[PDB]
Amino acid sequence: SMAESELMHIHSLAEHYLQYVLQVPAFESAPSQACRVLQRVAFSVQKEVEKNLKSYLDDFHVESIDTARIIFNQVMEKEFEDGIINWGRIVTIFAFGGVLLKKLKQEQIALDVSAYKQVSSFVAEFIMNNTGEWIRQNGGWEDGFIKKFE
Amino acid sequence: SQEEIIHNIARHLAQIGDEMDHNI
Ligand SMILES: [Cl-]
Repeated sequence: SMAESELMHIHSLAEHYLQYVLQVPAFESAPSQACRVLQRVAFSVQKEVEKNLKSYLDDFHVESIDTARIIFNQVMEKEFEDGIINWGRIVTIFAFGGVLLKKLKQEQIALDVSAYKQVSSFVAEFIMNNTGEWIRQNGGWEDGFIKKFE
Repeated sequence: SQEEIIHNIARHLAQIGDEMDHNI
């Protein structure tokens, strides 16, 4: 119930970050404060990664949403192996979701509004299943996340 | 080496996340 709502809030955050990444309409409402902070911090990471891991990223292809989900889950499983969760690492999850979605679109003639939906879903599931309780204990998105990153 | 790739990405991301978390 709380966990259900928590998953749905993570999903909306992921959707909005990935829409931002594909330069696609909000058009319903203005981003919340947490959305804006997330877009700023997660994008700085996407940028740093794509810049400084370019050689590593070039040595594989994301031909499918199926495969994006696979590479994402294995990179993420290995990242969080030590069991350490913090706000900074949580930001890297959104960012890598973004790196792959952008990889997917550059290899597709046209991905559909559906690709970014399916990616937002697997991003959200990982964050929720791996960090959802931690987020809940550390002030959630309005206090925790925003006060951490101004 | 796919291992080497997804290993080096994972570690860089943990490193950049941990850096982010302690930034001032
Ligand atoms: Cl949802």
